[PDB]
Amino acid sequence: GPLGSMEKTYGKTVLPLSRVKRIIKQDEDVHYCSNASALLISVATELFVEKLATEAYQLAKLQKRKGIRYRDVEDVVRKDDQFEFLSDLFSI
Amino acid sequence: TSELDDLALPRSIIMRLVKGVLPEKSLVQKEALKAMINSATLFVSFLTSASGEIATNNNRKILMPQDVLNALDEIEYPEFSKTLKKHLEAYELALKE
Repeated sequence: GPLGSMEKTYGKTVLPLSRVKRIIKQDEDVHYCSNASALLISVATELFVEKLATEAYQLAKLQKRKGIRYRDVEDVVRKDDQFEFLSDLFSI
Repeated sequence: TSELDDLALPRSIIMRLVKGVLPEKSLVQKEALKAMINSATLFVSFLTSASGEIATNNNRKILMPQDVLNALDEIEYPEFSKTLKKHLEAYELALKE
């Protein structure tokens, strides 16, 4: 175990940048996305996953469950404005 | 769905992000994790698109970090802004050294 409290290194993503860039590159309107931009888009994606998982978990906790099921994720997208952009994916 | 699967970010990295915000020993179902992996891909596209629009509106060809920060407001995730600014600050600090 570490001897002190946890210290985050900022300015890095835990995602593989090349993979994130591949998704970015699919956008037909973007001329070029800078590396700095790709890093921020990657970190926002990390934060997005954490947010989705948290809301899914809270739904599960309501029905006294310990884990996330597919329908927890679905019900989140069904009920929450912030996740409207996922409507097609989940066929709501 | 063939395209979503080819773009998908690694299952183990996404899983770690998911479990990082849940209590110890919480489980995450098969189709749930895949749901979130795919949602992540669309989020990349969603933020990228909104950022590209702001770049275009500024008659710029380069999508810049400030376009990403302003895109958060447009896609209504302004609660990510403080953290992204922190990463950006660190990025160009490290850069100049």
